[PDB]
Amino acid sequence: REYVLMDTSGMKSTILSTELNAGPDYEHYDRRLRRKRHWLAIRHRFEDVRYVIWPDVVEETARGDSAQADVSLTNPSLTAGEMLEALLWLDAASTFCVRKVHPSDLGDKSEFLPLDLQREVEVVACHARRDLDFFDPSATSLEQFTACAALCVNHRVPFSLFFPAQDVCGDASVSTGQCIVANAPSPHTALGAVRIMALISEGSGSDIGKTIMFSDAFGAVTRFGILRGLSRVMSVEAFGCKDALENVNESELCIILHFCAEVREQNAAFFRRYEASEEDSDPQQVSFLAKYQQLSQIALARCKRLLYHPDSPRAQVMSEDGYIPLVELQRHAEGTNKAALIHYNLGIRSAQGMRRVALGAQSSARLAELVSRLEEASARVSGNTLVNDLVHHLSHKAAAGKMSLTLREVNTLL
Amino acid sequence: GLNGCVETGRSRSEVARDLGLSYTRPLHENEKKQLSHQAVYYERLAKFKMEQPEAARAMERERFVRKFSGMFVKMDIRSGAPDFPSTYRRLLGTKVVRWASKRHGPN
Amino acid sequence: HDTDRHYWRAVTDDPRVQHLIPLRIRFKIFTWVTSGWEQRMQVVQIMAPKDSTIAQVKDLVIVENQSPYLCVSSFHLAIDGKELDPQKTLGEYGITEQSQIDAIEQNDHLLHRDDERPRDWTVDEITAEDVKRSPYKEMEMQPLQNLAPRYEARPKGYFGRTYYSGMK
Amino acid sequence: SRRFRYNTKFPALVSYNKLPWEVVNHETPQFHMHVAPHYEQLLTLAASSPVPHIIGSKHIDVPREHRLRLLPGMLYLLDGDTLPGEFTINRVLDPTALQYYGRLSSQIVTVEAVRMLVPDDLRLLCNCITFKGPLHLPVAPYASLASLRGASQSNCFTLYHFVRPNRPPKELQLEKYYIHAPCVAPLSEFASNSDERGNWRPRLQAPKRTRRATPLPAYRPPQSYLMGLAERLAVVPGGCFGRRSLMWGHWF
Amino acid sequence: RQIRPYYNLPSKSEHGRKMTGFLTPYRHWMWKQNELWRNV
Amino acid sequence: RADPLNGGSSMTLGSKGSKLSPEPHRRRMPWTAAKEYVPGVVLNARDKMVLDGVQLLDIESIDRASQLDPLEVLRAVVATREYNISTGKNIFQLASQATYNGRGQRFYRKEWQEGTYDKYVTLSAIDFDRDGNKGTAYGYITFHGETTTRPVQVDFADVPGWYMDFVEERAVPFTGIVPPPPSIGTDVPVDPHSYRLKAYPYYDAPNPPEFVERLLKDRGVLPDTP
Amino acid sequence: ARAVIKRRSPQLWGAPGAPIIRMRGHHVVWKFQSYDLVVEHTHKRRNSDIRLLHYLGKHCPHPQKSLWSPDTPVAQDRHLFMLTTVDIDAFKYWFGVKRCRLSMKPWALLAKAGLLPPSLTQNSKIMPKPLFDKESLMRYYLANRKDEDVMAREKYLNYENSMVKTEEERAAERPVAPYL
RNA sequence: AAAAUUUUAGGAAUAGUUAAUAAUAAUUUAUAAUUUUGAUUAGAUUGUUUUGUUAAUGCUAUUAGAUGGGUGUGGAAAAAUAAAAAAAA
Ligand SMILES: [Mg+2]
Repeated sequence: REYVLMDTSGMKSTILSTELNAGPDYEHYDRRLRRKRHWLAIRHRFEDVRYVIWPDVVEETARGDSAQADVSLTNPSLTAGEMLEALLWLDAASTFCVRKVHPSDLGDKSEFLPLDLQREVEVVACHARRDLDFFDPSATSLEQFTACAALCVNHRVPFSLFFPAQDVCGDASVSTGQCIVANAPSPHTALGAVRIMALISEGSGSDIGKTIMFSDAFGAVTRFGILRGLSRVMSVEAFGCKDALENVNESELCIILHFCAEVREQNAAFFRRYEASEEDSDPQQVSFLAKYQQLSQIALARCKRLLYHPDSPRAQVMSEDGYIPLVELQRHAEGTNKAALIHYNLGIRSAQGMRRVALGAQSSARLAELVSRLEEASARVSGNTLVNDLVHHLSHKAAAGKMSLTLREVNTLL
Repeated sequence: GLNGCVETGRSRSEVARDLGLSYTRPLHENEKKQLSHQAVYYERLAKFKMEQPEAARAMERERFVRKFSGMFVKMDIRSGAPDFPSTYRRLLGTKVVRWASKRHGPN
Repeated sequence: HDTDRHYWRAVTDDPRVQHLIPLRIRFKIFTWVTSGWEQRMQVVQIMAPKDSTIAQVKDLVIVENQSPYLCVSSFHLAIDGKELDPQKTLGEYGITEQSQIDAIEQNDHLLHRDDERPRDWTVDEITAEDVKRSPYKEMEMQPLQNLAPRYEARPKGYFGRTYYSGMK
Repeated sequence: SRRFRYNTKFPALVSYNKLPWEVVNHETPQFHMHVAPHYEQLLTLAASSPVPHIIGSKHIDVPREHRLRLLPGMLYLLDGDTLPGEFTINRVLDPTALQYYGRLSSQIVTVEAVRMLVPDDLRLLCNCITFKGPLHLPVAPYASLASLRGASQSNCFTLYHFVRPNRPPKELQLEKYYIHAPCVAPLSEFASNSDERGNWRPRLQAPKRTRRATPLPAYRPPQSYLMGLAERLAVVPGGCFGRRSLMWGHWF
Repeated sequence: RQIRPYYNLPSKSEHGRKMTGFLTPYRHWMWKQNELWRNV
Repeated sequence: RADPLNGGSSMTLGSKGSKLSPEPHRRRMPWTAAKEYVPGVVLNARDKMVLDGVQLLDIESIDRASQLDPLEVLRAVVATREYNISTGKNIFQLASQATYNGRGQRFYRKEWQEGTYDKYVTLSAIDFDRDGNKGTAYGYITFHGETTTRPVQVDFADVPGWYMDFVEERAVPFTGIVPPPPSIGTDVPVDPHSYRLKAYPYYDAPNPPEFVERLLKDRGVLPDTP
Repeated sequence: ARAVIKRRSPQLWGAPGAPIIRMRGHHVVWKFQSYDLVVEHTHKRRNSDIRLLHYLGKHCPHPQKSLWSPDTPVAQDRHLFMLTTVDIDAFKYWFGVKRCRLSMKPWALLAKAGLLPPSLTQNSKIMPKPLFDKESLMRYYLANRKDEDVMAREKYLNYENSMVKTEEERAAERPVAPYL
C-alpha cells in the first residue's frame, strides 16, 4: 500500500549516461532510485513469502477435500477477506510496477514486468468457496465482487470458483461472463453498474453471444437467468434519478453505450418484437424492457449533454461519495452568522475528483459508432442527428487543432 | 507546407494540416515509443480504475487531500509565475530550500 | 472565452454555409368564438435543411414551436392525409415550400421535453446559453446595454507640460 | 505542458446541489413559500385561459422504472382529494408553512388541505393542495378550470405537483405558466351579448368644479429620535419599496 | 466627517461609544435644508 | 449603481450619501444591505433600579438553602416583569397576551406613525423560542395603503418598542390562515372617506415654524439674545 | 482593509481609488514653495514609478510684481500677479469623460481661471445660507415653467452634439451635380 | 506573458531536474535539460542616458526606495516604526 500510494511528484526516472557503473547520484536517491528499489524489494519479498501468505491448496479426492477442509478449519491463520485485501494490493502494485529499464540495472530485464498471480487467485477462490457466504448485497461486498471478477479476468482463472461448486455441477461449465451476470448483486450506483458491465464485456473475449443472449430467433425469452441478471444490473437505484450519469465521463459513457449496443445486437429479434407496444404478459420482461429503455435514454441524454455543453457546469463530473471540504469546514465552525462561510474561495473550487469533461477524439469516434449501432439495421445513419453532430464536432476539433485522429479513430470512422 | 500564414498566424504545421499534406521526418524507435505509449498508459489507468475501486478511491482521496492542504493553493502572482526558482531567486537559500539551483532551462 | 478562433476573418467560411428550405407546418387549433369552439389553422415557420428526414423536421418543429399550445402533445406529419415516413428524407417525398404539411396530434400521448440540443447549435459550436430566440428570427447589430464604454486612462509617454519627443 | 494550457481564471466550482445552505428542505416552510406564488399564478392563468395538459382524467400512469425520471416537474389538477399510492402522507399543520397559502386561499380559492407525499425511496416528493369551494375569480367558459365540477360551480379539487426532495429552489420554480391573459369581467358590461348596454352613459366632459380639495390636517413633526436621512442612508422611501432618490413618506 | 451634536441620542453604554448616530427630528429637517443648498 | 443619490454627482464625497446603493456593496457581506434600523443600545439598556432592592434566584440553582420567602419570590417576579418591559413592550410580549396569539392584528413602531410615516405589519404567524420574549414573527407589511403579497419576517421584532391595537374582528383562529390585508388602491376601491394618503411620492411636508425659527437663530439671522 | 491602518492619512475606499485633481506640494521651505495641479488616484501611488495620471499645471503661491506695466495699461494693471499654468484640454477630458474628483484648492484656482464656478467653500459671512420653502418653490416653478420641447432642445444642445446642421447645410451637402 | 543589456586576479560542472501527455491533483514515455559563447554554488552590489571631470561614444557616482507559514480576509496582501497626507453634513 505504501508503494501504491507513494507520492511520485519529483521522481524523474530517465536514463542518465553518467550512472553507467553506479546507481543514481547520492542527492538523486529519493528521486530516481527509491521507487525502483522499493518495487524490486516487493518482488523479492513476494517471491519469498507467497507460499506462506497463500498456502497451496490440494483438493485430491472427496476424502482429500475433507482432510483439507479439516486442516483449514484447524489452522485458519488468515481469513478470506484479509487474504483478498493482500492479493488486491499485490495486483495493484504489479499493475503499477516499474517498467523502464536502465543500463545500470544489474538485474535481469524480465524482472521489471507484472507478476503472475494465478495460484494466489486459485487459493483465495478456494477459501472464498470454503466460507459460507463470501459476497453480500452491501455495496462494499459489491466492490469486493468486482475486484474478484477483475482478478479472475486478469489472471485467466475461471470464475465461479469463489462460489460453491454445486452451481457449476448444475450448469456443467460456466464462463466468467455468465458467472458475473448470474451472481452479480444489484448495484446502487451508476459507477458500480458501469464496472459490472465492463467486466461482463471483458469476461467473454469472443463468446459475447453466449453470455448476454437470452432470446431465440423469434423473440422468446429462453434463458431467464441472464434476463434477471441484466434486470438487476440496470437497477432503478442506479439509473432512476435522471441524473444518474452526472458523474460519468467519456470512457464510462462509452462503456454504457457499448453494453446497450451489445445487448440489442444479441437480442435483436426480442427488442424489435416487443418495442411495438406488445405486452409480454410477464412482469419480469416488462421490467427489463423499461429498464433498458431508461438506460438507453439516459445514456443518450448524457452523450448529448457532453457534446453540446463542453466544460460547462452542467457537464461536470465528480468522484462518487466525493469529499467536499467546504461543507465540513462550515459544519465544524462558529455559525454566528450563516452568511459568513469560511474558506469560501478555496472551498468553492475544492472537491474530490471534480473536473470538467468534454468529448475527445477516441471518445467521440467510439460514441458515434455506438450510437449508430444503437439504432436499427435499416435506420439511416445519415438521418441520425446525433451521429452527424458528433462527426462534425470531430472535424471541427481536428481543424481547430484541439485534438488529432489516430489510426484507430480512422478505422472507426471510415 | 513549409511556410506559415502571416494573415492568420498559422504555422507551417497548421498550413500542412489544412492542406492535407504530411511533413513528418522518419521517426526513430524511441520517438515511435513516445507517440505510442500514451494510449497504452491511458488504457492501463482506466482498466485499473474500473477493476480496483477501493484502491483507486483511496489513491484519489489521498491525492485530493494533499492538493487541498497544500500551502500554495491560491493562484496569486507567485503561483502564476512560470519559473518560480528563477523569478523569485532572492528567496532561495535564505528562506526556500526546495530548489538548489536558480536556473534550469535556456531562460 | 476559448471559441476556437484566435484571428480575425471577416469573410464567411464554407463549412458554416448551410442549405435551408423555408417549410411551414400547420396545426388544427380551436378558438372560442362567441358561439363556441371553431376550427382554425396555426402555421409555424421552420428552416429545415434540404437533406433532412421527416423525423428531423419533426424535431425542428418541436424545438421551434416556442408556444405551450402547438407541440404540447405527440403528433405526426402528413401530406394530403397520407402519413409521411419518419425515416425518409424531403428529397424522396419531393417536399418544397409549396407543399402543405399537416400535423395530426394524439391527445392521450403527451410530448415530454426530451430536447437538450440548443437551438443555436451549429458546426462552429458557438452557442449562446439562455437565448430562446431562434438563430434566424433575430439578426441585427443591436446595441449592448450590459457593458460600459471604456476610455484609455494610462498615458503612453506624454504626461503633461511640453510634448518634446513624446517618449514613444 | 499541462500547466500552460489555460490560466487559472474561472475554475470549476461545486454545484449548488451539493451545498446544504443552497438547497431547500421540504420540511421547512421555505418550500411552501417558494411554491405558493407559482400555484396561485397557475390558478389565475387557468381561470382565464385553457391550459392543454393541466387537467387530467386520472393520475399520470408510468412504469415504476421511469416514474422517478419523468414525474419531477409534473403538475396537474384532479377532482376530489384522491392521493397516489406508494406515498407516505404528511399533512402540513404548521402555521409557519401554512401562512404562505393565505393569499391563495383568500383571493383565488379557499385552501382546505396541504399534504406532502414521500415515496418509498424518499427521492420523489409530491405536494397536494386541496381547495374547497368555487373560484373567487370569474371563470371564462373557455377556461381550463371550467371543466372541473368543484372549480367553476363535494366541491373540492386537488392540485398535485411533483418535485425532488433536496434541490435548489430553481427546480421548484415554474415559469412556463407565467402567461398573462386578460380578464374580460370589467368589459362584459358593454358586450353585445350583455343586456346592460343601454344603461351606462358616457361621461365625456369633467364636471365643473366649485371647490378645491379638502386641506390636509396640519403637519405635526415627529418627536422620537430618527435614524437620519434615509436618502443619504440609501433606504427606500419606507424601507419597503420605491427609489432612494425619490424620497417620500419618511417622517417628512 | 459626520457631525455628532451633543443633543443626539445618548447611548448609556460603558462598553462602547457614548453617543449614537440617531438625531432629533429638527436635526433631520435642518440637514435636509443644508442638503438642498449643496444640491444647487 | 441601481439607486444612486442625485444621479451620478461626484462634486464631493458627501454628495454620494452615507451609502452608494441599497444593495450590499460587496457580494460577500449581505448584512450590509440598506434597511431601517432601531436604537438597539437604548432599547436594550433596561433600567436596573427596579431589579435593585429585590433578591434574585438563579435558574440553575434549585437547592433548598438558596430558596427565598414566597413573598420575596412574588416581588422578584413582579420586579422582573417590570424590568423586562422598562424600555418598552416586545412584539412577542404583546402577542403572548392576545387571543389567537394576536394573529391578524396590526403592530407598529413608535415612529412608524408620526410625521408622514404610516406603516404597520399585519401579523400572520409567530414562532416563540423557549424564551417567550424572543422568536420569529412573519407578517404582511402595509405602507401607505400598499400591502405586500407574501408574509415576510419582521425586522427587529425582539427589540422592544412595539404597539398593537387589538381588534376582535381581525383575530384569526389557528385553524384558518391569516388573509393578507387588502390594498387600499389596488384590491379595494379608493375612498377618501375611509383612508386618505398622508404623503404622495412627490410630497414634502411644510417647514414647521419652530424648526424655521431655530434654524434662523442658529445661523444668526434672527437676533437671539440671552 | 488593513490590520493597522495609516491613521495619519486615511481615505474612503480601496487603492487605487478614483482619480482626483489636487495641488501636490513640494517638501521645501515656504520661501520657494510651489504647487502642481495634477490628477492622481485617491491613494497616492508613491510606491511605484508612475505617480500621476496626468500633469495639469503649476501654481506659484507668491505674488510677483507686474513686469508688463510699461505695456498697454489697463485697469488694475500694476497689482501683483499670481502666475499659474493650467491645461484646458486635459482638464476637460478628465473632468467630463473620465469624471475625476476635485479638491478645494484646485477648485478655487479654476474658479479664478473661469473654467468652473466658485467653490462650495468660497462662502462669505455677509449673507447666510438660503432657506427653502416647498410652497414658495412650487409657486415660482408654476409661474416660470419652460416649454417641454424648448427644455429638451436646450439640454440636447448642452449634452449631445451642438454641431447640428441647418437646412442650408443639408442642402449644400446634398449632391446636385450629375451623380457619379 | 516575451527580446536585448548583467559583477569577481589565481574559472567547472549544475539538478524536487527538459519535453511530450486522454494526466486539474502526470504511478507513463524519451537518445531529456543547464554550461567553457563562462553555468550552478560562494563573494560584492537595489537593474536601464540623472553625479563629477575632460577636447572626448573615456573614466567616476546614484535609497526608481519593488514578494510564499501572521489572520485565506479582500476587487487586489503590501497588512503591526515614521515619512508632510482631507478620509462618506
Ligand atoms: Mg555571468
